[PDB]
Amino acid sequence: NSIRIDGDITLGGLFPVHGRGSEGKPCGELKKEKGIHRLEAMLFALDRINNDPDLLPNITLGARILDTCSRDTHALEQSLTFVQALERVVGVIGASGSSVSIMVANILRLFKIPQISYASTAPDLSDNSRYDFFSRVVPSDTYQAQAMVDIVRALKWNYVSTVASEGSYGESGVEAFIQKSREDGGVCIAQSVKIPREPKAGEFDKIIRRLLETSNARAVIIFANEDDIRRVLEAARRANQTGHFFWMGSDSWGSKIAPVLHLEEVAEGAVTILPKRMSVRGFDRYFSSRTLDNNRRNIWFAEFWEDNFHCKLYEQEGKVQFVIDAVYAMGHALHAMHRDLCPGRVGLCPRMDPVDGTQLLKYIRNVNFSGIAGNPVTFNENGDAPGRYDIYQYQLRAEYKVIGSWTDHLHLRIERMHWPGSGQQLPRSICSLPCQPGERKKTVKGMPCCWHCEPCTGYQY
Amino acid sequence: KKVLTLEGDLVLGGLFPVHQKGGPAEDCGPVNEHRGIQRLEAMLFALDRINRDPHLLPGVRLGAHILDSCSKDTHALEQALDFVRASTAITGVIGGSYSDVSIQVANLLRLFQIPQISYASTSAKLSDKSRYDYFARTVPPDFFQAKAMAEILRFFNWTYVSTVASEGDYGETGIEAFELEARARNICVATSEKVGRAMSRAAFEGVVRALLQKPSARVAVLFTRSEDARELLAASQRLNASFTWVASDGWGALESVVAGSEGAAEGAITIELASYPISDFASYFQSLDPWNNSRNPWFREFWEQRFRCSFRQRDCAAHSLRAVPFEQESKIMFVVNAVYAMAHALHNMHRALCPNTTRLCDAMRPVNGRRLYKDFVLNVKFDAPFRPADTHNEVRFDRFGDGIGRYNIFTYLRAYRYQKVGYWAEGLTLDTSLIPWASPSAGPLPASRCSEPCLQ
Repeated sequence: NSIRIDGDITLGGLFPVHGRGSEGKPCGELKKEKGIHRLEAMLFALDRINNDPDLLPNITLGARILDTCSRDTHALEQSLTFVQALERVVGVIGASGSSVSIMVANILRLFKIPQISYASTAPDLSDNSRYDFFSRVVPSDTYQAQAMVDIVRALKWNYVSTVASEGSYGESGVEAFIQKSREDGGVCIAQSVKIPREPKAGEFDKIIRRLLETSNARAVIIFANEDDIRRVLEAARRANQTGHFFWMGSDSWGSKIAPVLHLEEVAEGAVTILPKRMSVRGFDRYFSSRTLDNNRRNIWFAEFWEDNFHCKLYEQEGKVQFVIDAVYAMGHALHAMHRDLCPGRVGLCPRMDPVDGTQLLKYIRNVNFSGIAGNPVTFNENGDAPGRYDIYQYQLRAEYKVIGSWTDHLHLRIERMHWPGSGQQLPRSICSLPCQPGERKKTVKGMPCCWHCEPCTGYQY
Repeated sequence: KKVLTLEGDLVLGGLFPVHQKGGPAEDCGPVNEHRGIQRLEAMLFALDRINRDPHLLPGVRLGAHILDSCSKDTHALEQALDFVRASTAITGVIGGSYSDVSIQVANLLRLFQIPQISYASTSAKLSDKSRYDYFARTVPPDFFQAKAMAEILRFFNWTYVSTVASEGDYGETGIEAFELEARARNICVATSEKVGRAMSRAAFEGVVRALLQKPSARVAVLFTRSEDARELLAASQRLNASFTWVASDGWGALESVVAGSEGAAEGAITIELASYPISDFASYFQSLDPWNNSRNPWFREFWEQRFRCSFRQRDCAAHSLRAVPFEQESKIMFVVNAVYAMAHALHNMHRALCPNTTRLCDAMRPVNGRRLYKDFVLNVKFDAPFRPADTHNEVRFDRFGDGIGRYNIFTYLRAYRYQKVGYWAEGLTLDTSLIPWASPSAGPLPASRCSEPCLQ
C-alpha cells in the first residue's frame, strides 16, 4: 500500500523498503537501513521543502510512495499506479535497483514522467536514445569500474577474480571492468562468475569453491547486491576462508551495515568505493528524535519497529544524502519552471496543473543548487552526476573508515592504515612471482599479465 | 504513423517489423521485404482463411489491429501502448518478432494480462514464466540453437571459434549458452565481440579487425546481432577478410544479408527453423493486387520500394508478383500457426462457456486474460494448418509456453543460393556430400584450432 501523502502537486518514489522474495513469494523481508532510511529521507526532504517558503512559495509536494520490493516485475506493477491516469504525478524518484530503474524509465518515458534516481549507477541508462527522461544524482558505474582498475593498479595487484550478480548492475559493471582491464589496465581477469537472480541449493558455496580453484587470484572484486554480499561472505565463512580472500566492494557494498553486521571476521580489510558522502546532521536528528511508532504517518513504520527490536506491536545509510539531493533537485527544478511560466503568482498557478515531462526535463537537467551539504548538484547532457568517489576500508578496532579518494586523481593513502587485516604492507594477489636468476623466455601465455618461468639452465644463459 | 485495423468482433493485435530500423533520426527505415511485409500478409491470409473456415469460429469473425515495430523496442512500446489504451479491447497481441521488442511488449502487457503468442521471439530469457506469465511461443528457445551450433562446431573439429553478439537479450543469451556448451564440449571461445544497438559502420570494420587479431580462429560464429538480415548486412564486410561464418536464427534462407557482399562467401553455415512452405499462401501473395489491396497500408510503400516506381506516378501496375519470382519466408509457418493457435484457443473458450449460441453472449467479451492463457492458449493441441499430406506436425505448446526444437542447417552456395545441408532434432545429421567442403577440392576441410596436432 502506498503512503499517499496529499499535496497540491504530488511527487512519487520507488524506494525498495522490502527485500526480494524467494520460492515465488511476492515480497521478502524489510531491508531496514537500505530502504527505510531512504524513504524517511525523502519524507524529511519534502517536509522541509514544504516548511520552507523560499522554495515553491505556498506549494506543497505530495508523495505516492510505493515499495518496489527490489523485484523488477513487482516494481513495474506498483509503478503502474503512477500512470494509471493515461492526481497526476510530476516526477518519480527512481529506484536504487539499477534494473528496476531501467524498466521504470522504459515505461515512464511513454507517459513523459521525468525521473531523478538516487543510486542506480548502471551505465546502460546513459543512453539518452532510450532513457532520455531518466537522470541520476550519483556518478555512473563506468567511472566506478575505471576507479577500481586504477585502485588495483595502485595496490599493484594482478590476476583478480570477479563476481557479479545477474542483472544490469553486475553484468554491465563487470563488463566495463573487464574492458578497462584489457584497455591497458595492467590487470587480467582470473575468473568471472555470475550469481543468478535466484540462487538455489547453497549456490554461494559453489561460488566460493569456484573462486578457491583460482587460489592465487586472492583479490575478489565484487559487483553484487547486499543480499549476495551477505550470502557470499557467509559462504566464505563456512569454508573457513577467513583472512584468505581480499574483497573489493562496489558501491552496492559501500558502507552498509547489513553486509558486515555479525560478520566482521571475513569482511575485515574489504576495500570499498562509494560516491562522496557527508552525514546530513539534520536528518540524523530528525530520525533519532522521532517519537517513532507513536506518530504513524507512513505505513511501513511498524514493521521497522518490530524488526529493529524483535518484538510484537545507529548510523544513516550511504545513499540517503543522494535521496534528499534528488528530492531537492526536483523541487528546485519545479521552482524554476514556476518562476519562468507564472512569475509573481504565489501558490499553484494554472500553468503548473498540466505539468509535462518535456518542459520539466530541461529544468531538471540544468538545475544547480549546491546541495544540502555543499556538494554541487548538476547534470550533464546525459543527466549523470560528476564522477567523484570516496575510498573506504572495513577496519576493525561496523568500523568503516576513509583511506582515500578517487576523482581522476587516484588519491589513495597507503599509510592511512590500509593493511587488509593480515600480514604487512598490503599483501598481494599475483599469478606468477618474479624469477631473478633469469628465464629462457619467462614465457607469457596468451593472457599477458602472467608468465611461466623456464630457467636459463645450462649453456643458454 | 499508420495502423492496420480490420473489422471488430474480438480483434487480435499483431506486432510485425514492417519497416526497417532507421538511422540516428527518430524515424523508421525502408520496408522489410521478407522479414516484414511477407509475415504480415501471411497473418492476414491466415485470418481470412479462419474467417472462411466453416468450423473455426463459425459465428465470430476475427479482426486485426496490426502495429509496426520498426525493429526498435522503444518505438515498439510507444506503439503497443495502443493495446493497453483500451483499458477496442484487444484480445491478444501476436508476435513481437525480434526478441527484445517481444520482451519489452510482454513486460508492458503482463500488467494487463494480454496473451502474447510470438512467432519469432527466440531468446531464452522469455522462457522464465515468473516474469512473463502471459507469454506463449511457437518457436524453440535459442538454447537449442546453441546446442545445434555446438554440434556443428564439433563435427568439423573447430575447437577454436570467435563469438560476435549484439547488446540486448538475443546476443547476450546466445553467447552465454554457446560458451557454456563450448566449455562442455572442449571448444574454446577465442574472442567475444559485441555490437551496440545502432553502432557505427566503421566500428563494424573495427570488430572485423578484432576478429582478425586471432588468426587461428578462422570460424567466426555469429549470434544474429539484432538481426543478421539487416544488422549483419552491415557486418558481412568484404575488406578482403574471409571466414567460415556459423550463424544463428537471424541468418538463414534470405538474400537480404548476402546481397552485394560476398565476403560471407559460399559455404557460410546458417541455422534456420525447420519448416515447409505453405502452398496456398504463395498463390495468395502472388495474386495480390496493390489497388485491390486497400487493407494493408504499408503494401503500397513495399511496392514503391521493390519496384522503384512511386504509385503516385505511372510505370506501376505493369509488373506483378506472379511475373517476378517468389520464395516463401522460412518463419511464415511460425506466423500462421501462431494465429491459428490463438483462434483455436478462442474457439475452445466458445466451446466452454458459450456453447448455446453462435456468438458471444456479452459476458465473455471483456476477455479475462489469465484464464484464457492458462486454460486455453497453453492447452491448444491441433495439427498445423496446410501441412504437406505426409507429415503429422502439430503445434502444441510446452509446459512453459515454448515449442519443439528442430532446425535445418543451410550453407550459402554458388551455382548463388542457399542449400539445406542437414537437420538437427535431438541429434545432428549432416549430408556433407551435398556441400563443396566434403571431398575437399579447395584444400582440406576448413580448420580452426588453437594449435596444430603433433607427432608421436
